[PDB]
Amino acid sequence: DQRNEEKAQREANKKIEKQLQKDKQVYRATHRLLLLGAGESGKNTIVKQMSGIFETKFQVDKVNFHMFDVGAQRDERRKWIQCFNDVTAIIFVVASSQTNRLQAALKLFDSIWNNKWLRDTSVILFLNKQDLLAEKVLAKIEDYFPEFARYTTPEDATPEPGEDPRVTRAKYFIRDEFLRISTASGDGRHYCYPHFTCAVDTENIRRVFNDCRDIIQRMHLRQYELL
Amino acid sequence: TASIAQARKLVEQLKMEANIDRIKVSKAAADLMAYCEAHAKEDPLLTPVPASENPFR
Amino acid sequence: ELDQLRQEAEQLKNQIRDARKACADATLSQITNNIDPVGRIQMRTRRTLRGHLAKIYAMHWGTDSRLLVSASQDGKLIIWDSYTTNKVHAIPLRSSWVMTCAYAPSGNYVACGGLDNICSIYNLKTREGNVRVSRELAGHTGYLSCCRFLDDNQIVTSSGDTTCALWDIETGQQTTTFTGHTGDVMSLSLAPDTRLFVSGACDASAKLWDVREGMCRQTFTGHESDINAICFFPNGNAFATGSDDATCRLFDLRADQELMTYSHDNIICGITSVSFSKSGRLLLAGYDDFNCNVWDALKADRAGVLAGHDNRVSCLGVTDDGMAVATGSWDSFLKIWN
Amino acid sequence: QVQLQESGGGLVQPGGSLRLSCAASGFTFSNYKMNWVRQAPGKGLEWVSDISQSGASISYTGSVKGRFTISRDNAKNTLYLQMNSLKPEDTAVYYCARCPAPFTRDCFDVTSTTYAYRGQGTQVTV
Amino acid sequence: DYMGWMDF
Amino acid sequence: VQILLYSLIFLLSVLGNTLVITVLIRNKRMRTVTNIFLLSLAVSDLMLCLFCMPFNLIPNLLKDFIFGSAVCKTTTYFMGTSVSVSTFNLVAISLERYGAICKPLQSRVWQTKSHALKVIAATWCLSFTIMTPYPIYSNLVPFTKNNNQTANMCRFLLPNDVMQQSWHTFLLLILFLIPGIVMMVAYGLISLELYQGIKFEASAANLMAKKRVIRMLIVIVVLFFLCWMPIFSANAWRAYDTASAERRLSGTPISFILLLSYTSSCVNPIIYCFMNKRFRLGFMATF
Repeated sequence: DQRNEEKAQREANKKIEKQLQKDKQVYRATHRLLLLGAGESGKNTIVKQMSGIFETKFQVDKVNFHMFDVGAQRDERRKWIQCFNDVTAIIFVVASSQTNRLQAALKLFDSIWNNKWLRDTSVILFLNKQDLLAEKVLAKIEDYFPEFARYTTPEDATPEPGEDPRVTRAKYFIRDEFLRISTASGDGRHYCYPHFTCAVDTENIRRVFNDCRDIIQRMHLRQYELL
Repeated sequence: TASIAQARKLVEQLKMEANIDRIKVSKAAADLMAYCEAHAKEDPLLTPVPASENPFR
Repeated sequence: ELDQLRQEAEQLKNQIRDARKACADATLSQITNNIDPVGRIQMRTRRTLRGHLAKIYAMHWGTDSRLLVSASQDGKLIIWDSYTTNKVHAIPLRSSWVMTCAYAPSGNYVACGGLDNICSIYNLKTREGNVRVSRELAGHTGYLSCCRFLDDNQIVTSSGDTTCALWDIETGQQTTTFTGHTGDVMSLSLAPDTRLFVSGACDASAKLWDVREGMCRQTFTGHESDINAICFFPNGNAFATGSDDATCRLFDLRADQELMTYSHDNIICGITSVSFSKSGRLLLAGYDDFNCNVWDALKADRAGVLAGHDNRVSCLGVTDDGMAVATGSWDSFLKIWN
Repeated sequence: QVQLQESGGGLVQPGGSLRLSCAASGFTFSNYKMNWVRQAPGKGLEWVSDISQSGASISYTGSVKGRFTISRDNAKNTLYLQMNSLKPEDTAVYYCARCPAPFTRDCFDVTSTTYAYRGQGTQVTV
Repeated sequence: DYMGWMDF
Repeated sequence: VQILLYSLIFLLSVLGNTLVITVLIRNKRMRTVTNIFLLSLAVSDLMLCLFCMPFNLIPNLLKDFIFGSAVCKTTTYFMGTSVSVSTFNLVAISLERYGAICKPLQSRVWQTKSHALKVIAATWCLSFTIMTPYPIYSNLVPFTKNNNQTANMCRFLLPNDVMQQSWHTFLLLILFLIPGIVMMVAYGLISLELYQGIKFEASAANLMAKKRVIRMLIVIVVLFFLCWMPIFSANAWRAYDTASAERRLSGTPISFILLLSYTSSCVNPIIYCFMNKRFRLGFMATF
């Protein structure tokens, strides 16, 4: 007399599948974003404009995002960075300037960008505290970056009012340092989106949202490719 | 020198893991082979059972 | 003064290497060259356990060899029935980022754990049928990579802060620590008699601990990269380790030596999962090439290949009687081999 | 086991030219990228140089471009750093670190906490 | 007297 | 020559679409909204290129084909609902690509396979309730020639003239003018978004993929027009004034005007699926 037991089991499967359908419908409307910040780089000041893990939720354009402020973990990240290979974007905060912080952040970027499992997860680069650059250059980086002597700002420069061309040159120099890695390493499966964020500007959220668009759309355009 | 408070420890640990009667490879390998040869008569993944008792069909 | 300690450690390493070499009398291949091998051992997929959204990180066969548990990265602990392919429960995890699950041997509890540095334990046997959390063991400062049940009141956990722990579940406090590893510890495996255990870390090393003391009995080295998964030989006087060097290695607890090494030129990926059969003759490895292998543990020959997965296969499991081989992968698809 | 030993450090006048050798035994040298890092007294660990499996992908920090040089040999499994035209900035202990995986392009081996496959280092001063 | 083209 | 190509357009579409349909029903990976539509398209395509075929040709050539009342009605009904459902399948594919590439975030809240099967079911229901008049579809028993006087001509009559004119206006407007305009606006919005994207930077492989998708899109739209407009123009011709049209498109010209509408069945599973990245994914399974 086991048939009624299998009937009870089938009912308990039916209810669980009816729950799993709603969960699958609330999981595809949710996009996950891994927020990585460096030592002197402002991860929390990217948080403000918007345990071993912290959770921030976003409602924007009637869309739900998740940002994972990975906090009190171990410093060696080659084993828990493989968890975040399914997130939409890696929000990668960097400083702009006492040890060699810029080279450390650049080597972390070169490491993450070249991982075997993160070769599909796109990055959204941020270069925080440009006001720090504006108050430190107008008031040295050649010792840590000699090419800064023989570098000139591209024609594509977008200098906001009030910034000295030297600070803008340093800004776009760091940007080009990151973009050389961005172009040379990968093979056309992910894209880095530099964004000269400031100390405080809420527009960052939009700069996330729209960029997530580009991360999604091009993925959709992977099916329709030939040869 | 401040980290020495751990280094010394390691040394003792080594000698603490040094004084064990490590048996010879021949006897241990013979024991493992005897186990793998004696328990082979009920390994459904080495010599598969007839498809009747298999509960996955 | 520190140089004195360095030279003492060097002399002790030299003498333990000399002892290990003196214990080396022959090669396991030299002893087993006259064995009668078994040839290729094909396996076939039986089931497919769909219902996960994100990637599956862990799975633990039940003592009844019928139930399964699975933790996925969507926040779901799904308790499967490997026979009729029915989900029994779908525990919603408070934190979606979990890397390990564990099914208690008495079937009364299920433990999960992950980047939250907290081991959660849910009570299967409840009065309402909606299984809620029972105990949240907190205190670790690194992520939890492996965890195993001794009984319903003692759980051994492996954390990312380099220290293993033995917890008493009913009071929540950690009764025993296990320090000695430099890197963090990936995988645990309790001894078949649950009096010892062994833990591999990201130092190409494993450590044999005695739970009844909290003390590092032995330390085995011989790999070249991080050690991912660990599994005892069913007897209890040996075990096996897969590492990030694309080479399995079978260690022995009494000889205190690397005893055997399984590798192949065409393999370059990690070894994310290792387990044994019921007799211990087959060694079931799960690589990153999106396919598993089965090795003849005595002759190091590739006994066969098990394909059927497209994404990464990140966990393996063999029943407590050896009638099925379930795999959990990164494409939300458990499967069963037979 | 893995063993990363060094030799060649000490004390040299401003403007010297040292050569720190690093012997790497225990593992296969033809499969792992190899890094050179430095440690200053009042500063944390810093990265200095890199070299690939075949030595083609050389790299440097901005303070050593052209000054230092990395090299390696497979018949002897050895990693040299030939340091030319030194300066008082070079006072540091140099460690010979190893990439944590075979056949990989990326590495995480500048960890302040004890990295597994990192040598004991050799101190150079100016 | 065949003038039909049936249909498509 | 003539008959040779009339047979080759059958062969080079039946074999292709059978290969595609078996490759896509065997693989359990292809179960997704972005290939269930193409599967339904392949089904309708094989039905088309099996029904409206030498079943049409041998009549149009030798003036005789022995069917009955209840054998010509169902033949014309199936070979008409195949056309209607292929048109609507192309419209559905375009309306989902619009949501995929232009509304990429709020798409996957409703890009479920539930919605795919709902749209396909509603599509085939609307096809079988818009192409309904099989009972008016008929067979005109009067003769066509001298030898073997007992001939048969099939055609759709819809007795009164005003009714047939209004109904062919309805068919032309809601099977080649609303599908036409809607698919054109959808693929035009897609092309406009992708072209703005290409011209912002103006990852070379991304731009190459975008340009190739745009070329495939305009080819698809222009072949939609080029392989459906002739027969619908001829249908409106027969609607407004059957005289001076049957004098022109009697036996031979309508053969070519119908020939230019089965090469659409020949093209659809040779441009949509046979020329993307999926055929290797399928041949790695069938081998």
